[PDB]
Amino acid sequence: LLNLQIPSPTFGGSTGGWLRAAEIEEKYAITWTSKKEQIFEMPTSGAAIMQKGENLLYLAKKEQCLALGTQLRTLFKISDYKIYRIFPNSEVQYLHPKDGVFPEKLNEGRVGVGNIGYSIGKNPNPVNVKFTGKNTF
Amino acid sequence: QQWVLNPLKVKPIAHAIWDPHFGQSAIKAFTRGGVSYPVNIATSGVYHWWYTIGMRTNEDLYFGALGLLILST
Amino acid sequence: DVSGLTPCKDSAVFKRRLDGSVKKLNSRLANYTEGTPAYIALEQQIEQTKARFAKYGEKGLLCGADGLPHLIADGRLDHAGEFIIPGFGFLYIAGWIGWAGRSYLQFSKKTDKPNENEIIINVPVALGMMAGAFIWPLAAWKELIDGKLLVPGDEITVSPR
Amino acid sequence: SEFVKPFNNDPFVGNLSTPVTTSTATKLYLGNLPIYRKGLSPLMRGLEVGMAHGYFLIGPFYILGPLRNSPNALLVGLFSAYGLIIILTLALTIYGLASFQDNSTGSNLESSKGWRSFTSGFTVGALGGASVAYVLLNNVSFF
Amino acid sequence: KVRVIVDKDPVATSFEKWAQPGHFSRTLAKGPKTTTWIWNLHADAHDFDSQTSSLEDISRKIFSAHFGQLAIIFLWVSQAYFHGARFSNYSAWLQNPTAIKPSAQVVWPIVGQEILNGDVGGGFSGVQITSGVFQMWRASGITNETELYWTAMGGLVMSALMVFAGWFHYHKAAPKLEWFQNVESMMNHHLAGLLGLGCLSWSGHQIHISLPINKLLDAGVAPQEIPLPHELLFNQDLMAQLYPSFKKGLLPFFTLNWSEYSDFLTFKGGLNPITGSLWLSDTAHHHLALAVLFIFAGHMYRTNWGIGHSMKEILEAHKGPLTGEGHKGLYEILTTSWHAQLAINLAMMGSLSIIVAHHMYAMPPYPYIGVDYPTQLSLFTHHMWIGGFCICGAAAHGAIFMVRDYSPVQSYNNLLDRVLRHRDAIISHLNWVCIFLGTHSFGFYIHNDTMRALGRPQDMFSDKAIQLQPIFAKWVQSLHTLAPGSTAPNALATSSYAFGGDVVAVNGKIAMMPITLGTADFMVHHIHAFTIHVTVLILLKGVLFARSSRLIPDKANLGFRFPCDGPGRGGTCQVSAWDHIFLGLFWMYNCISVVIFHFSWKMQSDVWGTISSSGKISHVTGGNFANSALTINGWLRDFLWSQASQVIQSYGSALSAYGLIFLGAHFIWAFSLMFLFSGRGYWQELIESIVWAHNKLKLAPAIQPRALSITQGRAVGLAHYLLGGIGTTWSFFLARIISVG
Amino acid sequence: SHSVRVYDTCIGCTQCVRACPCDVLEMVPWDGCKAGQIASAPRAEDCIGCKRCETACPTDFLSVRVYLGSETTRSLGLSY
Amino acid sequence: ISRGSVVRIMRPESYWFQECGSVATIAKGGDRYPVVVRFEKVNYAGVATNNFAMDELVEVEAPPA
Ligand code: CLA
Ligand code: CLA
Ligand code: CLA
Ligand SMILES: CC1=C(/C=C/C(C)=C/C=C/C(C)=C/C=C/C=C(C)/C=C/C=C(C)/C=C/C2=C(C)CCCC2(C)C)C(C)(C)CCC1
Ligand SMILES: CC1=C(/C=C/C(C)=C/C=C/C(C)=C\C=C\C=C(C)\C=C\C=C(C)\C=C\C2=C(C)CCCC2(C)C)C(C)(C)CCC1
Ligand SMILES: CC1=C(C/C=C(\C)CCC[C@H](C)CCC[C@H](C)CCCC(C)C)C(=O)c2ccccc2C1=O
Ligand code: SF4
Ligand code: SF4
Repeated sequence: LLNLQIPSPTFGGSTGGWLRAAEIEEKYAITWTSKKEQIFEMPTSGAAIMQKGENLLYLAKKEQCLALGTQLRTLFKISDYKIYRIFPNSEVQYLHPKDGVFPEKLNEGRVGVGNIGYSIGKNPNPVNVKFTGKNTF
Repeated sequence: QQWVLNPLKVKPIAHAIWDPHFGQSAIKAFTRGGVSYPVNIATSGVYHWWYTIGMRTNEDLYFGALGLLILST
Repeated sequence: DVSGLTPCKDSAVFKRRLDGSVKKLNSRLANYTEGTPAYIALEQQIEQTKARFAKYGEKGLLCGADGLPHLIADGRLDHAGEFIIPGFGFLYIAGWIGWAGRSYLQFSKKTDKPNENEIIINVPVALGMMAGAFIWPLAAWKELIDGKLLVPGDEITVSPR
Repeated sequence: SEFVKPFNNDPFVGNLSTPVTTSTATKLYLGNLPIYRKGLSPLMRGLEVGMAHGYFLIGPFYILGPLRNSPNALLVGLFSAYGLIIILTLALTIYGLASFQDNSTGSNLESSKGWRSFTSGFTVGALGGASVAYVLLNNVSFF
Repeated sequence: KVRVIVDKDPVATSFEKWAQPGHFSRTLAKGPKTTTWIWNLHADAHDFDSQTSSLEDISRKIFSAHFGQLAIIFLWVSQAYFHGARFSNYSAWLQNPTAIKPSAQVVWPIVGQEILNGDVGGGFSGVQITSGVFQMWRASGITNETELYWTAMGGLVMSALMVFAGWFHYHKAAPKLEWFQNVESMMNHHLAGLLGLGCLSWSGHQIHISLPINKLLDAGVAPQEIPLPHELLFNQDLMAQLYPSFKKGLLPFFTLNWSEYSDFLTFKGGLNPITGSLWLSDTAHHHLALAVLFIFAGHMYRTNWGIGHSMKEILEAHKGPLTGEGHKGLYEILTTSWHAQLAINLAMMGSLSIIVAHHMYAMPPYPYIGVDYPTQLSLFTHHMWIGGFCICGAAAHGAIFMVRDYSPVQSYNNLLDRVLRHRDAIISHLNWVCIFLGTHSFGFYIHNDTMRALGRPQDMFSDKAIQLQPIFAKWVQSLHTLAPGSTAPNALATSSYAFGGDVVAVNGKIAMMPITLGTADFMVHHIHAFTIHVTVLILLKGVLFARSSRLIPDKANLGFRFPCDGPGRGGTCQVSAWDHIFLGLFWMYNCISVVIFHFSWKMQSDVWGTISSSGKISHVTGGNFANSALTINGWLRDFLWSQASQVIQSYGSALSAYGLIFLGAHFIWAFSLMFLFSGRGYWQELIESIVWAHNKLKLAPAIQPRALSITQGRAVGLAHYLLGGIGTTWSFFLARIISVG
Repeated sequence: SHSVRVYDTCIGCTQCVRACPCDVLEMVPWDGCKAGQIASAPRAEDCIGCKRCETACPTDFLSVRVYLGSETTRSLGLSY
Repeated sequence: ISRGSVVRIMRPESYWFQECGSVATIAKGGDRYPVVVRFEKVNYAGVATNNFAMDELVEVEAPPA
């Protein structure tokens, strides 16, 4: 799944990193490849240097990982980023490019989840679903 | 009972004050209404209401309080 | 006479107020010498105060116990000038303004660029609408009768009920 | 010559290895304080913390209390310290009840039995320290 | 090489883009579709960095905008001088300054507002002024109105020249970015050329025109018999009759016998007993010494010749073990970004305005300004408010720089990067400081109120129950009082009489008096510290978390000012650095309001007043600050309620305008709370109902009406709040001080 | 967690997925739209509720809609 | 209804409900909402066009000739 021995970017440390919850609930990792060693901005405050070749970074939020991925995509054109969720049991769950391509590109292997068959303003009224466990959507 | 005799001069008392933060000056100032202890001057008209409906002594008020307690029970 | 008030002509408190104002200015007058700009200006002030009080007395205003004019607005024509005549004057002017605005909007929409016509006013025709709005009560009645004042009801958006 | 580096060689942990955080003086003082000292049982940790806090808790009440200018100033200060210590150990007990709900290990501050022992030590130590401070302030003429 | 290079005719002079309103912005150039377009026009009017992408064009626009601002300032100086010349009693005041109230505004008689032309003395009716311009002109040596008229005309000519220069330097000959980025030459010219020669010329003016005229006026010569400045300038015989050292000429200057000029170049210190203000000889010596200092300073930085420093190397050489690369990259940052320069300059300008306020009251520089109590209060309060506003502008533009012009490539591991990397520690420690300071400082007041209400004055934090004395402030005051003998031997008197010494008084009124510090001063100073610390907390958090935060990792992408990032994460309301500035403006308002209240009460109770022949000192409020400033009840009763009498009782008098402005400022402050508390969704739905009502009559506009944006609603609420508060205090202070003093 | 829904007024503009900062949304094939794709939310548990999808949606009313509900660590976006 | 025509919207949830709009395109085959009605009155988002179904539109003025 994940090597856990990839060299990480050169960074001098910061106080925006994980604090006692990533090591007990869940951490996140993001791994990418860079053609040149170069300076980028961490989602946490600070400037790091991504190394030549493979790079691995740790974070506390899927939002932080996605923000870094967007930064890499629209500044350095690195689209080989892949994101994992690491549990305290060391289980690793590969998350963001789940089908191997980004969500924007269409793939035939994706099944519709949360798709409604009518327009937005045709939901039942709250009085209809009163005293029932369902909701108006 | 004192207020009943002279309603227009005696100031009605709501309840006594118990406060270990009060100074001697505070105790002296809040001692009022013809009593020997600090008190609060009622501003709810309950004295006037009870006097009008026909309460004349503290015993009647106490028995009304007991009846209301039994009703709450 | 209405509501216990009396005219300001025979109002002792009104006369006392007039004398008090006059005495206050004449006192302030002591600082300045004769013939100076400030002295003549204060003389104008005293004359205007006396003229205002005389005019208020002559106009028939009712003065209360406080010695100030009280306006009666109920419909009586004895005191029409207080509210009824100014009321009709304002109604005419306000309808003039509203009619000029409405007619200019009707023009500006028909234009090729209504959005720019609203922030850059076509003054040559706007002045025309301001002038033509003088006859708004007849124009409004005519448009109402012709069904052009009101937009029908189901041609105007309305939110989901 | 860098003097601020990553905490435990981990740039992505939210901390820095500053002189204040990591220096030998800080490590020595913290690790030798009772709450972090090695080999001390939870009772001993609580006892040391208790006497340390109860010794100084009397002073504010004694000097700046309402009855500072009264013959019973020190007695009132000691009673105030006792009340504050009662509140503190009640806070400790409810904290243990809320945090260490299910536990069977013991001999560890993060367990129910260990925290109960720590609270007991704190209570006894604080009462003793307040009493000792009362005795010292009564016999202040010695010093 | 430092050289002049410009582009000839870079822009055409035409009204086509006057007609096209939103020409500057790409989005607004299309045209209006909603009323938000109108607001966005004004919001983005002067955002040149967003309008374009060329630093050269931005710099040219800024330069010519500065020329326009200078034109406006010159017109303002012209209005002051001209109104003094034409619509003022300056001649009467010059003849009799203590008795005559300065006034330079007259209202026309239209609706009975002529009552505002109150009795100011000298056979003149007008509105009393409190700007100190009369004392300024007396110090400058103006004794007649022709001089005021001619300097007003000169100011008008200068304003026209500034408008012409602004047109010329954008439309005819605009400089280049290479010209703009010559910071070393700019600093050399502003130190040696602007400040140095400005001080030198003012010192010359003083030595030649102000010392003789003021000395004769203090002696007793009426303004009509004063020799004219053109006579005094070259008549060395008269200057020798007045100051004997002038007969020696400039040889004692060229040879280093500078002591010969001791008569008109003094170090007396203190205040002149006649005018109750600083010695003008001391002021002339001061400005001359500063001219020398600035001309010396301005030869530091490198230019076309070899000699000189370079700020790049100076910064790059300053780096330490705990700072990594140190100040590397800051020269590039401050040469490329205008917002960083604006931030630093605004911070210094605001702090300098506050310093000006603190110094002018303590050392009255202009003659008869100390006894003019309205002038002192007005100038102090005005400059304090301007200082607070400038400091918050500094924070805002620092945040703007962080959002827009920041880049890690240039700041890898420099001080900016290192500060961002522990912003959490910085803000948490300042948070603890704020809580501790506020708790203790305000809990002193609350404890005092509780004890007074409980009838326990012996348990108070008072000067006689539990003293909190400012030992360090008292020690510093003692040192400054002993300074003229020991540590400043050539100074005859103290720098200020506030520290100690005699009670300077002119006629009956007291110009200056020692200010004693006690428990109340301790409490109010710690309140000042708490307020400053919380304002710094808000502003510094806004600047540091401008890029991102633990809540929004990509806050920089959204922009500088944006409403929110949705109701996710529990709610991300006011996460923007703009919203941090919006919150910090309330806090500087609170800070400056408390500071001016402290100043007003302390000076009316303990300095201002009258002194009798026997030596009895009677103050305006009677020294009630020391005992009533210990409780919030005392602040509410003995300062607000007590001194609001002169405002509320002003109707039917000259101060009726102040009463009306008092009520109107209260109204505006209350009106602001609508915008501050309400939200856009309600108003948009209400506007939908009103739009239906208009559509029913076929007059709904093509430019569809919309509720104001969220940022705009916050801005409108803040602006109305600040206007109402500042206007309330303005009317209250002016009415109170004009009535009592 | 919040409930993300997509109604058949979608026009496959794929801008909601671009605005998405948590990879909650993805395009899946569809018949109704001419672009042959529709937004779908297979990872609603990662939703935080900033409604950037709703902001970016160009339909007259939102084809993609987010209903806030039960809060969690992920939904609150707490780094601690 | 038809290209170039003016049609009144009847979708209850639309910003332009019970307002006229110019039809710009009708898609054939799929396209559950095939008509593409363009307006001159921008909604809150700022878009001035939207797709609609056949039954959601009411014919009020046929295209020119
Ligand atoms: C925050 C401001 C403040 C301060 C300084 C004080 C101070 C005082 N109040 Mg209080 N008081 C306050 C707010 C404050 N009050 C407020 C808001 C109210 C209204 C409710 C009151 C109401 C009130 C009453 C009704 C009474 C007092 C009284 C007192 C006195 C004794 C209180 C006591 O026993 O404290 C006990 C305090 C402690 C046990 C601990 C204090 C904290 C310690 C010293 C901090 C040490 C930190 C340390 C340096 C950290 C690092 C250490 C490390 C390096 C090793 C004292 C003068 C009483 C009196 O007689 O007054 C003269 C009294 O009757 N106060
Ligand atoms: C040297 C001074 C200076 C300069 C050059 C700038 C320049 C700029 N600021 Mg500003 N700023 C300053 C001081 C300065 N600021 C100060 C002191 C503050 C603190 C309050 C701020 C706070 C601030 C913020 C928070 C923001 C800016 C922004 C901007 C930019 C756009 C401004 C614009 O277009 O406004 C055009 C002019 C207006 C919109 C009119 C404003 C009217 C004000 C609010 C009310 C005036 C009231 C009046 C005096 C009294 C009314 C009386 C009543 C009785 C009628 C621009 C780069 C904005 C930006 O995006 O920057 C990149 C931005 O968001 N500034
Ligand atoms: C009177 C109104 C009021 C009050 C009480 C506060 C209180 C506070 N604001 Mg402010 N604030 C106000 C109006 C007010 N604000 C307004 C109108 C705005 C909108 C512009 C803001 C906007 C605002 C912001 C944006 C921020 C603050 C901050 C703070 C905190 C400052 C730190 C401090 O000194 O805490 C200590 C508490 C006080 C000073 C309150 C009174 C304390 C007394 C003496 C009692 C303390 C002793 C004890 C613990 C409690 C008493 C006994 C009790 C158990 C009965 C504090 C909680 C800052 C913050 O959080 O910094 C950490 C901050 O960032 N405020
Ligand atoms: C580090 C440091 C510091 C600090 C210090 C401190 C913090 C101190 C404290 C101190 C203290 C705070 C002390 C205490 C002590 C105590 C004691 C000495 C106690 C004792 C006790 C006892 C002896 C008891 C007894 C008992 C018991 C146990 C129980 C029962 C009863 C009895 C009584 C028997 C400073 C800042 C200076 C700076 C430098 C460094
Ligand atoms: C006589 C009198 C009186 C009475 C009064 C009354 C009773 C009234 C009523 C009234 C009413 C009950 C009314 C109603 C109305 C309704 C409606 C429905 C309306 C409509 C309107 C419109 C629609 C308009 C339009 C326009 C125009 C025409 C012009 C301008 C523009 C515009 C568009 C706005 C009193 C006692 C006070 C006293 C004084 C006198
Ligand atoms: C009152 C209020 C409104 C309503 C205000 C609106 C719709 C804008 C009002 C601006 C007016 C039109 C400015 C000019 C007022 C003049 C008196 C109108 C006469 C001149 C005309 C020719 C325009 C908001 O929209 C709002 C939005 C967000 C937070 C708070 C609030 C808020 O508090
Ligand atoms: S009210 Fe405004 S700032 Fe607050 S959650 Fe809603 S959109 Fe965000
Ligand atoms: S309408 Fe919304 S959900 Fe549909 S394609 Fe466009 S952005 Fe995506």
